[PDB]
Amino acid sequence: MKIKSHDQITFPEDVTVSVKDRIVTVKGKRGTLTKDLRHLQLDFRVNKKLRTFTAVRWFGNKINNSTINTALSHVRNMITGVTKGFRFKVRFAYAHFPISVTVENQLVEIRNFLGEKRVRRQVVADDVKVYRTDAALVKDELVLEGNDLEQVSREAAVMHQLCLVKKKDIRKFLDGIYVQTKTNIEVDE
Amino acid sequence: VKANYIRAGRLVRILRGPRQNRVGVIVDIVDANRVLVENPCEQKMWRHVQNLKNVEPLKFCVSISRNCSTKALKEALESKKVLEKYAATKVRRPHRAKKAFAESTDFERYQLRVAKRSRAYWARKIFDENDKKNPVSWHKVALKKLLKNAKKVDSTPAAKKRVEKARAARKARLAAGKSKTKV
Amino acid sequence: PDIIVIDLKDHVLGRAAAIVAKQLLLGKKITVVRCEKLTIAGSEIRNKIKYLQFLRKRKLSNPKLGPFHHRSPSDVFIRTVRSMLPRYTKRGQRALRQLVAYEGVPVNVVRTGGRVVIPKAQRHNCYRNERRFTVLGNMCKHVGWKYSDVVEKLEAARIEKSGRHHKKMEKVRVAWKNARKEALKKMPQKNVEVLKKFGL
Amino acid sequence: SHCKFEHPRHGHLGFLPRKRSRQIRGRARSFPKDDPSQKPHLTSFMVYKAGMTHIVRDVDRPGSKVNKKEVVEPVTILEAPPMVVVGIVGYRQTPVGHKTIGTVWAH
RNA sequence: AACGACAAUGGAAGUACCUUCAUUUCUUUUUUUUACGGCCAGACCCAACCUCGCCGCGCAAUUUCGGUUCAACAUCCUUCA
RNA sequence: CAUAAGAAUUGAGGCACCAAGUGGGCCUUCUUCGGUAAGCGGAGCAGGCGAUGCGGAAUGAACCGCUUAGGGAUAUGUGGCGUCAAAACUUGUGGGCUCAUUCUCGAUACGUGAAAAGGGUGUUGGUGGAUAGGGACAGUUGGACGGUGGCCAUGGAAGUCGGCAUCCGCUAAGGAGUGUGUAACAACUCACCAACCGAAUCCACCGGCCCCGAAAAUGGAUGACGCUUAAGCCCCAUGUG
RNA sequence: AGCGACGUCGCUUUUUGAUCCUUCGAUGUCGGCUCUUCCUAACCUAGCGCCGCAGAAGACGCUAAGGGUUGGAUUGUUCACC
RNA sequence: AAGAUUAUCCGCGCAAAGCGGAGGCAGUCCGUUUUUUUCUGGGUCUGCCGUUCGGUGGCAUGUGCUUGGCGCUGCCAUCUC
RNA sequence: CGAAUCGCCACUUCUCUUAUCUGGGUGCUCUGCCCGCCCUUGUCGGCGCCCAGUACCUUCAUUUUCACAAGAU
Repeated sequence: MKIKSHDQITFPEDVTVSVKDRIVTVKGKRGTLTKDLRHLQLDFRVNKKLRTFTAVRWFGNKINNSTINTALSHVRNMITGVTKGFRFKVRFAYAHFPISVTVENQLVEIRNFLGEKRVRRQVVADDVKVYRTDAALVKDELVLEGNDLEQVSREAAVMHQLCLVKKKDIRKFLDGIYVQTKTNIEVDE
Repeated sequence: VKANYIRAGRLVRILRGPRQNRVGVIVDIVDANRVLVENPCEQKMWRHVQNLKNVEPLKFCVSISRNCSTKALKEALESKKVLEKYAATKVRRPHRAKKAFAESTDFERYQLRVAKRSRAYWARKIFDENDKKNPVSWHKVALKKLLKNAKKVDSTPAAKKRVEKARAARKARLAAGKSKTKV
Repeated sequence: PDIIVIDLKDHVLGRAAAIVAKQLLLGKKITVVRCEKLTIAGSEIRNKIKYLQFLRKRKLSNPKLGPFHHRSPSDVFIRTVRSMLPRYTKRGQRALRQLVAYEGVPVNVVRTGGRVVIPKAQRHNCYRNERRFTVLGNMCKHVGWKYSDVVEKLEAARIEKSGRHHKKMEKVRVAWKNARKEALKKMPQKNVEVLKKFGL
Repeated sequence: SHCKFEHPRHGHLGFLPRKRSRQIRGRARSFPKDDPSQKPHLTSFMVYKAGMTHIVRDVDRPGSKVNKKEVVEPVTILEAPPMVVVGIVGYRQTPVGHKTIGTVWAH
């Protein structure tokens, strides 16, 4: 056996984080967002109590070394939601057949596809919030936003997968409801 | 909270070699699982190289050069007095005692046991507060039961007439007590 | 030792089995609980395939008589232990007849003691503390295994009362702490009292 | 070797073994499962088969062929009066299934 | 007053039960168990199988850059060399 | 019988009488023939088996060990010491690799599906080149312009369906042009470099362990369990220090 | 795409051969009817990937054996075959 | 099973803490107090006094039902225990 | 008498031919939540905090603690 070791966490600034357990509890502007990690524990060492946290390893295996990054980033992104949130833009896109999506709020209702077939419905999970916006030339547009990209995204990606089609060629297929901007709610501090 | 870092000039515990529990300090880490260790003990620990599996770091870390001499070591680590400091560590008790325990004798033993016996019935239960606290089930209960026997005495079973009869009975126990011992 | 009850929270399955196997063999009625936290290696996939395949067989004419699959977490283990035991030994059988395991934990019985686990059977201790692994209940869930939900409930209760108890002890134990002290260094001196270094 | 054409076998593996079976009083292999929202509700009744005839009632559905028709249909009649409630039972689920916990009486 | 997861009788082994045989027997006799030269084996405790020779060690020395420190310098030596 | 220099043996040798029982073999290291082959056929040597059991190989005529009076006591053999099952659940005193949604990682010699080709950025360790701090490598950033179609086929390509082409300047550099294609121009792009950049990185090889490759009829068998900081595979050790 | 020559290794055994182990003091020859169940190298069905799939239609592949999988005619058949 | 609880009770209450509720009387056999705290008990026999029941009867009523019968409750009273 | 299931425990001792019970939870990331902290703020090093671990009950009332009657029949 060859030493990686295990441990905990890297850091930036204005947002509190757990620093303890498998679980990072990140707290900032937009609240607090927290995740529990499995085998993802790794050479921590606090560099400042409040001001510097890293986890950038001593020895171990190849596979180990990757994770370290993947770990920071994601929790960084825990910070991101907590700070500047996520805002996904989607637009329904269709040409031969018009397509309509509303938002119940608690759930998203999707109409029309190909004359409509089934009604695609997605319940609005927590903090992915959904807006059909339309003025300002907001346009066939859904907006998913909240302070967890992964969720905002997951729900989103899910949506792209909710607008799938089969049988009788991608070379005539396009139409569906596609991701148009995955972002933050804004720039924020 | 993962923390007793090996740091050359760290004091490590010999954990299962025969050479267990002598002491010495890191004079090298020879890599992965091995150490180079040194002491002033006249016979064990010289400069040994020992397996890391077998060692426990003792949370006395000194400064000293990584890879080093006895002579320097002997004195600075003497100066560090960490042996003593380690000596004062509590962990230590039972096992230096263990060696002792092996070699006691009975009487000693009995006393040793007896010490706690002495305390036992004598300084916890005993008294009156903490035995007005938990107390022991019988106490606790006797007290509690006494509230539930405010029930007879005080209360809604019992004792305004029948305990008067109990008074009759009480003497009756004594009437037999007196009689029975009188034969 | 009598009336034995072992706590299987986080214990390496095979090893624990085997270990017990010898124990049973050497003869003693022993008991397991926290059986649901008995452990299986790696992945549920892996655990399933194996079980599935096990479950999958038949005794073709009368499939009702090859192997049965009491899918309790207990039953898994124990049967393993039977497997690790020599079944058809008339002796082992009696041995079996001795052996006790309940899934989960019927409560009242752990309270002044019960601190008991078994050597090698400590799963992290056995498993590399960085290798992946999967949990028994999870398996039994995977093959259904009915009571899991219930079991949960039951567990929560158990903890509570235990906590209740525990708090209570907590109180006494200070008194118990309070056990002298006082005149207690007047242990002897002739013929070498170091009760001071010994237990005091 | 395999036999010359397909079809499927006769009959379904479960009712088997085909017995002159016991306990001929009304085995009920499950029951519905609770909704508190629904008012407590009794969930069955025992009765006696009486016999059959055919009935007339009107058809309709959204777009059936025979919508808008009067229809005549076979029906059963089952003799019925009341059962009288005589006890209350609690089985409790134990991680080993239902075990009766208590029974409550007629007087 | 014999027994049974289910091969069946089978070996071997010991116990239980036995109907059991034959033998020997105590107020100076038998019986199970301790114990015992020299023996007659096996195991423990310490000594040593030598020795020419490096090895090294020490010193100095060159090359030789490393831990300290925020780093450089000290500290050309942490040290390998 | 010395050499001065070069056997060992020799639990007898010599020597003989006469009668049986046998003539289908079969198995093997080794050599080897026939034929694709074949647990096939067919010879050569030695050994077996046969015609023996014991001890080992979960299972086996011939594989391992070993042969046998009857015992006893001891120690070994092969073979083991996770559990089933005797023995370190080998640690004090020990090393790597290897993780395997496979009907499923694998795992006793003999052994006999040793899948084959043939692959795989699985991992694991070379070798050859490198570039590499006067800056390498990624990631960026800016520019990729000008003397000039230097050009020819060519319906239409001025760099650019196509084909022979190609030097200067400016420079950090920028192709007489990397693509994309307005029929062609254009435009779009970067190859070319500076600037950033700040450390390894870059290529080819390498061969290792590991995986894909990888389909038939009854439920299914590394013996069984299981084991994976192994109870795998491989390694050493039972050892001071 | 889809192929796949030339090669050139695989792989299987519902072929066919080879081999004669066993079987001759006995293991009831064809076919077929029936009937079950099983296998998967999935024909149809569930769902994915490709397409030299626009649609259309097919094709290719995966994942899949849970489910399904014919009447005659002629022909002992088998096979064959309408 | 609930505390390492067998003592005049129960109920309630996690649980605290606490709470409530908890018949009598005389006569009778036997005899302790002790899982470290009864505390007169134990123990039956009777007697004697009273919620409940149990039965008796009646009166209403509710309820429910057949070949107007079957079936059951209220209350009352009685009866008894 | 100089070993000899022995006389106990114990048909109300039994998961078994001879300690009670020391009890509950959790992670490796902690020897007390331990903790907390400081500090060239690191791999830390230092300091601090708390009682808490410092596993752990063996029954005369002792045997903190004098001590005493009684084996042999």
